[PDB]
Order: sequence, then structure tokens, then C-alpha cells
Amino acid sequence: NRDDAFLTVQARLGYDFSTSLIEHAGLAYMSGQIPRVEDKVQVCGKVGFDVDLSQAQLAASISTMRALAILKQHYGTLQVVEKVLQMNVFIHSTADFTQQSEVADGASEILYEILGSDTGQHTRTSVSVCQLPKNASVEINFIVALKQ
Amino acid sequence: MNRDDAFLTVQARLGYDFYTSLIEHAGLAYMSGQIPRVEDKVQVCGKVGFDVDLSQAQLAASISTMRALAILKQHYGTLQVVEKVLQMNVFIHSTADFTQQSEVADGASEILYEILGSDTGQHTRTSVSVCQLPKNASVEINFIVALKQ
Amino acid sequence: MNRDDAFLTVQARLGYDFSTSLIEHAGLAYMSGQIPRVEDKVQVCGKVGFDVDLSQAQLAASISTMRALAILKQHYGTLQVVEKVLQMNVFIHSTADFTQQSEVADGASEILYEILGSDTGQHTRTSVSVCQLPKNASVEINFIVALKQ
Repeated sequence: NRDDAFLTVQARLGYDFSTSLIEHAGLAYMSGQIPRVEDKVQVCGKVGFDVDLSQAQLAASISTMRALAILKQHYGTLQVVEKVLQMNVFIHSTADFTQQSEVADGASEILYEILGSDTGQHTRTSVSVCQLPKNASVEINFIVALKQ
Repeated sequence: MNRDDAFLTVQARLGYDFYTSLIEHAGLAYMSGQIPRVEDKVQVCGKVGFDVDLSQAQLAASISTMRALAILKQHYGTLQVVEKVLQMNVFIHSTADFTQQSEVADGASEILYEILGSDTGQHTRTSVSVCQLPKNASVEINFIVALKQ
Repeated sequence: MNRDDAFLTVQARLGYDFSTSLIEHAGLAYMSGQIPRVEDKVQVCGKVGFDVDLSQAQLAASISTMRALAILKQHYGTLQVVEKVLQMNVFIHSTADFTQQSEVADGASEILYEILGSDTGQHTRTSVSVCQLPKNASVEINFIVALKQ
């Protein structure tokens, strides 16, 4: 039950998640998500300056969890997810930070823990940008295949 | 209704004359990134938050959107082929202090809504700050657009 | 045209040994970003416009493209499966003065043309400068590729 894994992992993080999405031909295109928990943006700052690797991995986890919550609210259940085809990770960082892959692992492992080792497979790109909306540390967008 | 004439209006108000730029597959048009270039010259150059203020950046986002719409219109005759703008990626050449990427992307979004309507003009979007852009441009935007058959 | 043999010849000219990364859905292969890693080492590290000049940046873009083509060939046996490269996004680790993103991206585009032909190698493209890349790489490139099937 993916929805119950969702609840479990949100508790593990200590946060409570409760146009952003457009569907076409069985694919959901999702707007970029910063680490907002309808409170505000949780891990703001520049990775490698204000934000260390662990906090950036948490931020990526929150962005992914938010995307999953938007999916669930729109379709009722995370069972509709067939594959996360693409995940693009933009990291607000200094010019010396080289651990974009580890920040992105913060999001990928959320995918695995909620969707399984099969359905949680995804392509990904992970780059450093010089700034983000509202001084966020991470922004992530998705293309997700849906079951019909 | 008349998306082509709403386009003509925006072109007139801006005062400009609007690898492969566009490829279609399975009813989707993929569009190359567009910097704010009309004629041959790049219209709004510089770093947002330094050389380019918010209003100029919104104008740049508009010019890039206009370029993409013109490419669609040139390839299909009319903007009536547009069913939905599935995705718009906005890359903003800015300082390390600029945090108003959403307001910059609004320059593109508002054009989409005015020309196509609130239904067909719906789009997901990502808007991030980058370190530099081709030819020192201030904004670059690419699109995935669903087409009517 | 035999793309696998073109690939080998181009691999020889470049002097590197290219011999989840990929997911297919509805005839499209989505590919993860590729840094210029051949064997297990990143080949052209540094900041374009600082440590890395234009010619080396183009080489790095070539290596990333070659890596994606190799991933395609090993996953499907032959590059004959490629119908079109729908989209190529090029991220360039550069200084704030570098404005030749198009010329770097030409490094990737030309590999596609040499190996896939002027028809199948056509692609849309986006090319922006970023502040850093995994493992201090100079270029990173992702792809969306349509397949024949």
C-alpha cells in the first residue's frame, strides 16, 4: 500500500503534507516544487554556504513528498503511478559544491521507499543553479506515467 | 476565439516583428529554448538584478514566449492548433540575490493566458536562476505544447 | 546508413572508449543527464571560461553525447532503433562572462549528425550556463529520444 508508506515516511521526516499538474496521453507533467509544507519553504539557502548536504537531502525529500501529495490529491491514490519517467533536480548551491548526486539521492530514495524498487525507477538530472524562488535550496519537477 | 489577432496585438504593443526550433511527435510539439531575439539582435541583455530590473525581465520572458508562438503560427498557420502548453521551462540569468523568478515567469504566463484563454493557456512551469545564457541574454524559455489534430 | 559503424569510427577519432540511465514509455526513451564520464573517470572537469576553453567544452559535450548513444546501443542492440532525438538539454558549468553556450552545444549536435544522419539526428535543443555540476564536470546533457518499434 503506497499511501501507507507515504504516511510512514512523512512521519519519519517530521513534516505533515496535507497550475501544478497537467495530464496528457497518460502522462502527468508537474510544475517545479520547492520544499514547502503549506507552512512555508522549509530549507532555504545556498547549499554549501547556508545549507549542508544533509539539509539539502531533506529539502529534496520534502519537494518529492510534496509532488507525491499533489498526485494523490488529484487522483485519490498513489496506485495510479505507473513510472516516474523523469525527475529534474535543481540545487541552489555555491560554486564549489559537487555533490549534486547525493542531494538528488535524497529525492530518489523517497521514490523507492514509497513506490517500490520496480515502480520507483526514474531518470534524473541534477544541476546547480545560482538561485531559486523564495531563496529555496532545491527545486524539482517530474514527468510521471499514469495507469489508465 | 481569435488567438491569431490577440497575438498580432501583443506583437504590435511590443513593437517587434515575430538545430531545429520545433519537432512534432505523437501530437506534441517540442520547442528549442528561445532567448529574447527579434530581427537578429538580442533584445533585453544582461543579468536580472544587476543590469535588468523586474519589468525588463518580464518583458524578456514575453519576447521569448512571443518567439515560440510565432514559430508555432509559422509552422501550422494558426494558433488554433494549440490544445495545451504542457510545460514551460524558464531560465533566468540573474544575480545570486534575485528571488523573484516567479514574477519573471509571469511575464510569459500572462501572455499565454491573454492569447489562448484561461483553459488552453494552462501550463505547468519551472522557473530557476542560471549563471549565464547564450549571447548574454536575460531569459531563455522552452516549451512542450500539445497540439489539436 | 549504418550508425553502429559510424559510432565506432567517431569513437576512434575522439580517442575515448565508450564501450537508472534510461526509461522507455510509449515509444520514447527518457535518458538521465550525462556528464563526460568514459571508463569511470570524468574527462573534462572545470569551469568553462576559466579552467576550460571553448574547444574543450565542445569536446566535453561530445563525450556526453557519445555516452548517451552508447547507452542507447547497449540497451537496444543497435542505434538503428532511433527515429528522432526529440530534445537535448545542455547545461554548461561556466563563468558569468561566458556567452558561447550555442557553440558548446554544437559539440553535441555535430556528434548526433555524424552518427545518425542529417534526418534522424535533428533535435530541439536548450543550452544554459549553470553554477556547478556533479563531480565538477564542465557539461551535462539529457535527452528525450523517439524510437521506431
